Amino acid sequence: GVPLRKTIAKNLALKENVFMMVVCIELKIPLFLVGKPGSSKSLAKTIVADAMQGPAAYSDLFRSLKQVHLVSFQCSPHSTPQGIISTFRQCARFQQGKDLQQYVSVVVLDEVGLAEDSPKMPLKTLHPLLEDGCIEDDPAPHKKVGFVGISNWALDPAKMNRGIFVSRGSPNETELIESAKGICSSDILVQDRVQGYFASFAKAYETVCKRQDKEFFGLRDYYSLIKMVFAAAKASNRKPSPQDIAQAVLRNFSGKDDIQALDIFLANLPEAKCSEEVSPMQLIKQNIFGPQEDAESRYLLVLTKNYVALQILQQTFFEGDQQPEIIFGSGFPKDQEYTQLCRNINRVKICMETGKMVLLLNLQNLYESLYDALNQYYVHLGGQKYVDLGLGTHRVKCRVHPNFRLIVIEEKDVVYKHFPIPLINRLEKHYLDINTVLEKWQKSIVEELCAWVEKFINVKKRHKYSPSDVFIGYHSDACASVVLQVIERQGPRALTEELHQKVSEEAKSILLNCATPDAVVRLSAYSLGGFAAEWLSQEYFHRQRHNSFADFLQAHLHTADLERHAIFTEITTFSRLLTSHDCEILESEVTGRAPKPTLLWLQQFDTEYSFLKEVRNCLTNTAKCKILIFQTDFERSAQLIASAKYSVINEINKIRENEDRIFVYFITKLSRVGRGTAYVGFHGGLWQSVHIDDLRRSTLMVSDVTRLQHVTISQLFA
Amino acid sequence: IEVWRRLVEIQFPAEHGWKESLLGDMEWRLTKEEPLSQITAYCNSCWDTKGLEDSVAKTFEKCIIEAVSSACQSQTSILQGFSYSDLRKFGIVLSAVITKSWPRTADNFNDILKHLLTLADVKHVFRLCGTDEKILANVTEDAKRLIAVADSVLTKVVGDLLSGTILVGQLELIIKHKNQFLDIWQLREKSLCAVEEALDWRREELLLLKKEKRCVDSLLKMCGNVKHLIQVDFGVLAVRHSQDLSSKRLNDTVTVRLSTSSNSQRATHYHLSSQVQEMAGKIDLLRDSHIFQLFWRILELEEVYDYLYQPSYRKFIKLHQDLKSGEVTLAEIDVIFKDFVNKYTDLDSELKIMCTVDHQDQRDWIKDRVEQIKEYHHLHQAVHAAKVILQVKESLGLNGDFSVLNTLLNFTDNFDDFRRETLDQINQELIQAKKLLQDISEARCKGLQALSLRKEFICWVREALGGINELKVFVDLASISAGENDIDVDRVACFHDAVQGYASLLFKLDPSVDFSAFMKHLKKLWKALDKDQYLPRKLCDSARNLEWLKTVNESHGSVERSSLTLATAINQRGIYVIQAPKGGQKISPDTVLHLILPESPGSHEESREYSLEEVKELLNKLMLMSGKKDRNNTEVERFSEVFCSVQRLSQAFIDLHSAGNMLFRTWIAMAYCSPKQGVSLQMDFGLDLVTELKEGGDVTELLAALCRQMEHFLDSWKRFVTQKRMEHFYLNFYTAEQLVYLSTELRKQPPSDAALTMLSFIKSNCTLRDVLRASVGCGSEAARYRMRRVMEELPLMLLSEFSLVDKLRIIMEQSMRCLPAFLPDCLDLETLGHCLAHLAGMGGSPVERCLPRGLQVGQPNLVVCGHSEVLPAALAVYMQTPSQPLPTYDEVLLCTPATTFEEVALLLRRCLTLGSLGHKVYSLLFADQLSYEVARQAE
Repeated sequence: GVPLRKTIAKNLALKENVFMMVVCIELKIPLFLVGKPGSSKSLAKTIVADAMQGPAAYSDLFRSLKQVHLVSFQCSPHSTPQGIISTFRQCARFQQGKDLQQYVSVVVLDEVGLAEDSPKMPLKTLHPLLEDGCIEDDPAPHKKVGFVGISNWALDPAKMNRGIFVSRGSPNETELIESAKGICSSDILVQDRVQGYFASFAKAYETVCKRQDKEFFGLRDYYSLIKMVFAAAKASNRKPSPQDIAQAVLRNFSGKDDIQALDIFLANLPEAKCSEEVSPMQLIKQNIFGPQEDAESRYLLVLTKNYVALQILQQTFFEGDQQPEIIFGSGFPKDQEYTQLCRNINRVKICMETGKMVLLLNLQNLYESLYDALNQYYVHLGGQKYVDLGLGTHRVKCRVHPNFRLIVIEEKDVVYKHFPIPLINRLEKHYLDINTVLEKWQKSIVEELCAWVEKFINVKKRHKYSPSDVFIGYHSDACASVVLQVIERQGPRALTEELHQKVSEEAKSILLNCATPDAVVRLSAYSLGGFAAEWLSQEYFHRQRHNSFADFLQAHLHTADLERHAIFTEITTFSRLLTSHDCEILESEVTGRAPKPTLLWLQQFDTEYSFLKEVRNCLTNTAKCKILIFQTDFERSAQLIASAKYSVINEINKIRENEDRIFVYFITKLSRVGRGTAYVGFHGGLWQSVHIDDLRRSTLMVSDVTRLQHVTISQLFA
Repeated sequence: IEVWRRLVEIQFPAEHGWKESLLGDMEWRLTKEEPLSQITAYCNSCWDTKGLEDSVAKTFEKCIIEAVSSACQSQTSILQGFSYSDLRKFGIVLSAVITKSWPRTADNFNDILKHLLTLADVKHVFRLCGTDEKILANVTEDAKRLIAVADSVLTKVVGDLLSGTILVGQLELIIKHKNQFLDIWQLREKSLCAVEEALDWRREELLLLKKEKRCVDSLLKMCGNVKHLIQVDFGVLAVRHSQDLSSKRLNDTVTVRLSTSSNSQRATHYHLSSQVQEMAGKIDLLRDSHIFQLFWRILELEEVYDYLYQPSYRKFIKLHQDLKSGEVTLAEIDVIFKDFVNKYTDLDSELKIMCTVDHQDQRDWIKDRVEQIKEYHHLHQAVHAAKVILQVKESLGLNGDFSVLNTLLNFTDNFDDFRRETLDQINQELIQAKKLLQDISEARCKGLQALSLRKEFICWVREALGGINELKVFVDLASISAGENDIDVDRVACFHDAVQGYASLLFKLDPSVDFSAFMKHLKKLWKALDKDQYLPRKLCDSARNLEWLKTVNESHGSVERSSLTLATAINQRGIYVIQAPKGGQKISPDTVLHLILPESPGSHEESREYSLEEVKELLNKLMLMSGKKDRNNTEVERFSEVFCSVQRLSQAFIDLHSAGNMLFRTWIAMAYCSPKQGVSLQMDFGLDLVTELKEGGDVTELLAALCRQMEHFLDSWKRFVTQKRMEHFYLNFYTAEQLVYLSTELRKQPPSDAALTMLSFIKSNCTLRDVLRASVGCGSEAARYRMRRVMEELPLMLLSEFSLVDKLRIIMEQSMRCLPAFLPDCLDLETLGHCLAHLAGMGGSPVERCLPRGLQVGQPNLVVCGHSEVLPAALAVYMQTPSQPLPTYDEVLLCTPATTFEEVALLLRRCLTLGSLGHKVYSLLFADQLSYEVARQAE
């Protein structure tokens, strides 16, 4: 009677959970379900909330039964008794004024095992609240609300008020094969074809679960494997090919280093004869652009090192208008709190409605709001799907556009240590680092670039500089980012050593774009006028525009591409930031191709909204070219710069109906010595990293350096 | 190159680095070229005659070996299309190619063979070495060794092939790479035709082995499918099949072809019995047949053959002959092909699989059987459609005779006896009824179904609307009623689309509409469902939500759901108020901040007051609602901005309150979300010296500026307090709240008993007369002069500055200078400190303590001991002077996780600061339990 999705495992576990949930809710028995993630508990919760719309039910059965309103509370080690009390009271308020024979309000506690032994011991309130609904106040009939507690962590039965407690263990091979058959049941030819594969995949899954150190893979991974293989066989209309099994296995059971999923699953099968490779970029793509049908795949978790995954994602797949929205924690002084969660979930919702893909940055603290949405258990109305989102005590059903996708970028180690196991199970996990994109020869080029860097720094007295002190913004991954950006700009061109040389030269050019002129002069001097040194001096002083920001701007306006309507540049300097008068000069130079460049100081902004207001004020002008300049003094700050960058990217992506051309410059004032805070640049991706020693046009010296490099000081006065 | 040698070989001393530098620049100029271009110039041009051992030659040789390494890593075959003039230099290049292309596991026989087969340069190396001797003579010794490895590998491979002793992985790689293998071997053998015969022999034998493996795999998979019910035990066969063949020598796994004896019939690793050979062959032929898979219900393999295989094959044979003859009964078609509905291409594949057995050929009858099964399935679907049409007739209330459909129902009731017939003998009348229902697909049946079950919704729609014209008015009312949640608002659109789609049947229909006229009135629905795939679901959703739809007409004209309307009003009229809590309430944002929502002409609702939690509830609501793709976000954004702005102001107030500041104790601020008569901010300090301050403009600019000044004043106040604490010793006995309490009370007559008690810790048994005498000396005439000065000056200073923020900074400065001018009933920290000093002097004798031995004066001493020892030790310290009164908090602090930095700070300040009258001791006990932050700040 209830309209389940066809790919849903109509397994015994969900059957019993629904039956129990219905009977207990209808009769206000407290019911506690404990099991490992994927054990049909939260699914049963949504199904029972949807089916038990008494008069608005889908079947005459539930129309005979009571109408259920759920008030949900997500338990944590930091949850207070007042939270549980207020939840029960809100349910009572819902039950107030109604026939308790046709309506019931239920309290649902999620992850109750987390609250078990917290120092505040809030679950104590459970005992009284389940009996009558009151801790000190006088009883009433409407205060006795129904109750279901769902948890993955074990529970104390004495606190359950002697309710009904159902604890499930990890299923066995027969149960996994029955779940798989249930998933495939929608078609019998496909189900029969895949049947052989079900046993092997179950044995492999139990192997993976016993091998791994921490619970990292669970039942959702197995179920999605069965789903993806069923879909593959269904579209092919033939037995699934080894490559499809490999691809499914890799999509689901990748993300952990000590795991060799495909080797385990292949050990159970002879398909290995093909065993073609699939890269994490192919898998991430297949997730985001999954090849009319309910072939909806889990939301992505990209595990990365040093926020690297964002460069790869922005560059490779989000080249065009598919550019998603970055959901991040603000780095502005007066904005980190509750209100940031409110705005963020508003944006998540808007992207679900509109179908815009989302990137989840340092926002794991948003999971309690997204916990049920990640399950991707959908209510339906008119074909459109709705999923629950909450911000505080309020949970609401919100519309999901079939095109919506969610990518969480997090550090691998933060995920392994802190991330809750059920969150890890709800997401499809892949590891992405530049090393995983670069081929063997591209990695070799990176090694060569690091050697070239050290030579540049020291030699191809002798203070023995460090690369960070010369290539401003240099870091362990700078050369890799450079090579990635170079080859991405080159395209997918096939490998040839000619490409190797061109790529090396491009990489050198970029690093040189980030170099000090002092360093290039040194490099010539210490090479006694070497060929390399003169080539690099030519490129820096003649084929590049470090003489000021105006020269760089002019070169960028003339030479920049026409496809890239948004062009992003990051600038580091040791000089004093530009004032409004310098922007007036830039306007006089630029007028005729763009309006006055807008200069903004990130430090001057206390709130992300105040910043966004001015970004929009600029972007709303009708000029066909716009130059926005953002200024910051590196004194902490990297968070401000990053948040401002993300915001500008998002707002440009939003103001994109126009084909106008936006040039973004981020200007960071550094110190040659420093203050311990090591500026880290070469952020790669959409950005161009350029060092300018001095942004001004040098009125006191009308010369571009490298003219004095062959003139004496006496001649200056002649 | 001549200039390079000339310049390099100049005998400059080595210490200077002439040669190395010049040669580095030359190597640089070389590397700028393409690796293959470098190798081409090296070999083709005869520049080398200059002396093959000079430094330039060795530098270029180095560069060329690096080029060859790059090419080998790139897998670029450089010898293809290559040319050369100097045999020595070409031999050097060739040796570099051989050595660099070699695998890292230089001795792995299989990886050597893989290297030889996969890499093309090997072909060229063998070709060159075969053509003329001069290349081989010029080649190095490492390359000659690697060539000897290649020769040995190839000759072993050939011996294995010819004899049959080859592993299956080698044979597989050789088959995949037969061309390179045979060319390389031909070159070698000319250097030093049966191998083609051998590779063919082994390919045939390997295909046989793989055929048998795949037959056994299919049998194993079948038994694994029936695993859930029947288990088999064939340990020997499962072990044999499980072994990885690549390591296994062919002649052991299978008899190999050699005319040494007759061409023996091949025998495999399995040695399958004849029964199991037949069974596995057939099961392999039907491995993809969905009809042979099910086809059945611990066993041994002979019992598996007898029970499972023979029945299945016999039934499959009989079914295939039934299909050929057409004698297949409708019951058999219904049981077997229940799944192939809408999958007739798969049915065609299945039936050709049945044909593969090569009995009942003609491989064309299946086209007819496929069409007959299409007809049977369409017939049953037509039956379902007819039943749905009858349900729609009774639901909508039609009267047109549909007796003809009874024909299909006449079949549907006598489903069992009629089904004893064949596929072609069914009848022509049912065929005609399907011809009629042809234009209704399962989706169209689903639409009709969504209409049928909903008679109450249909009657209500017809009573309420009566026409599609009215729907729009209804929908407006519904949008007011919706509920601002996506499902709730979307219910309206679901209903609108449902009614616009099913309008023909609901409204246009005449009850006397007959069968075909009903099909055309249905064709309009056909076009609607073609344009909308979820229209039946929208209908059903509307019918499930009928009670709300009923409410729409009479009631929901009034609801006027108001969640964003509330935010809009707050933005227009709303007023946020920040003030010190009344009733001695604890200081918190909730108590400080609250919203007033008035009423305006044209809206005479109740002037409400909202609590911070209610505003946060409204916010959460706005956010979960606000996904509507509309500009309405501006109001939510204004709302959120002002909320956050005011919240920041509130927390600044709380900070100043926590710091002990006094101005912001009677201070009330009204922030008008939109101006009232030109006023956006209003501040009143509750002081007769400070008149009401009001400013207009953007509320958020004023608020940010005011917050920044409050925060600057906070840092300035923290400095001012630290300063007065260094200037006055006794202030440190107290916290900020105690200082505020005392400032207020000591001016009273009489003070509170709590305050005199708090003073007792400085002057034991303190009384009103003690404080009255302590007031002397501190109330200098200079203080009254300052008070008069500030009370007269402030009006002028405030008139000279115009913005609220400058007037407020003036007030803040002057309050730090002379607070008595603003708050006369409070003692400034200086007069308070003086009164405390006077009391302390009027008290008993100073307290003189001495540290025990082992503890150094002027030093921060530290004692480390078991928990139980901590407390007695602290006591011995004071024991040293047992005649001295007992310590108190002034001297001893017992630390807890809840111990705040203010306590440790005040202890340290009491110890180190000057002004004290005696040599007390100061103890900080159980510090390990402190938080890291507090101990850090204390240090």
